[PDB]
Amino acid sequence: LALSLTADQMVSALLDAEPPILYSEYDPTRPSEASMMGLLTNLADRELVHMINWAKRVPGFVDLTLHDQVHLLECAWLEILMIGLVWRSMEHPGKLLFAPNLLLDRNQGKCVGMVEIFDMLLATSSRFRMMNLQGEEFVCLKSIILLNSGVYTDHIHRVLDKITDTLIHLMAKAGLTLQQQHQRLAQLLLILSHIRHMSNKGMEHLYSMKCKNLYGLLLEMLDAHR
Amino acid sequence: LALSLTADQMVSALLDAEPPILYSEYFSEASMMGLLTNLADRELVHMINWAKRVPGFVDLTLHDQVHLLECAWLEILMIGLVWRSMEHPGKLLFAPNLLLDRNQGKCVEGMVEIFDMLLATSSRFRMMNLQGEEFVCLKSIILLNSGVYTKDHIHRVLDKITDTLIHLMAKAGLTLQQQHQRLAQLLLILSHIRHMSNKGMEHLYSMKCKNVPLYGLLLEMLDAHR
Amino acid sequence: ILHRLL
Amino acid sequence: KILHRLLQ
Repeated sequence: LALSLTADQMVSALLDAEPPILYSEYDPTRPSEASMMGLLTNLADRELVHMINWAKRVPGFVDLTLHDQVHLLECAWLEILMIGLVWRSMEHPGKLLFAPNLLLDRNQGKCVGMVEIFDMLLATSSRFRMMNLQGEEFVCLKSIILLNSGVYTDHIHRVLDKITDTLIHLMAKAGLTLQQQHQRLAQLLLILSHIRHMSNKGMEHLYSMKCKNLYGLLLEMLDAHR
Repeated sequence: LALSLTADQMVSALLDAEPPILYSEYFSEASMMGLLTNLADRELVHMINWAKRVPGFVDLTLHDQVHLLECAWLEILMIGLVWRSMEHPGKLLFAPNLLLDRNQGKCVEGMVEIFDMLLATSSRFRMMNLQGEEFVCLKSIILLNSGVYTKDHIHRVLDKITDTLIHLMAKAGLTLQQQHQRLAQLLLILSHIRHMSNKGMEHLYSMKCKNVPLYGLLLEMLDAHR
Repeated sequence: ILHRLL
Repeated sequence: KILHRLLQ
């Protein structure tokens, strides 16, 4: 099924899969660490629901057993929320756009030791901005994350191979020489190693936010990582 | 300087820079930990020397050198461990006189999960038929890439190594589609290696909190990841 | 829960 | 520091 898709068709299915951007309950009258984290965890919890329904529509995903689907999402969930975050923030140098009504710079991250995760996210957004990452490439990278993060932890590999073919096809179409397609391909996939690093750090930061007073799904996804 | 090299000379400079394989001293929890930390402390001294010989690395400033090595050191020990274990499926070859199986990993708590992930990586390298020439290219990529986001020169040198990898894959007959597919598979494994290094760093810091003693090079490198 | 929603 | 000295 997913294996018989062409590059354009893979791109159409992924762009059409994209989840909505959500609003936070940010009250800019209302001044806190508890409330700021409350606003972010409320948002992430609503985003987890749309992610689950987005994952279902990624070519190849529903061919997995329930168990495996559960597993890949347990590994990938914070990485996917993070690259989605970094992508919407691309055009706000110096800021993270948690939602259209919640744009924070790094000083507002002091409110919570979250400032170290903020800066990491800022520098990834900058990286994306330098490379002028495209919407089409972004949706490929996000699908590579879901599929790759928990794979080591076959059909999955065939599908990952197709998404690589699609990335290269986006880059030939964008006028890039053979040598440049492969370099861009490396740089894009090298960023995913940084994304995995920020997700391990953010997990540790989340765990210790709970272990010194979260929701259902979010707490569940957090506990998956022990 | 690095950038004037051909793909063939990049490979030879990297192969020749390789550290030697070290021997363990000739199992309870603390005796095992003692063997591995002593070994890891010695391998760190040769890694710093291998680093100086990686082309482009000597061109960096001293504090940038330090930053890269402090971000990357455990990923680099891990991928060398993984490479030596390739031909002993089932087992981890820490030194030629220290080949351990899965079951011996239980003599240390929290180690069994890290053991399993290392075994899965080596298993993955084994089934991709990873060659020594690709391996040296990946190891260099991890050194330049892991801390680069926390510069144009570093990116230029990574671009050089990617070209070297593709050049290796074209020499081996693979098609253009297989070349980019293979390049993708190799870099995505770096993201698992970053994940292992993060479970490994936490594990080491809590080992430090009990009491195997940690001194010298190894302690300093661990403290560098606050 | 994840199990459920999926 | 140690690291400084080995890098030179």
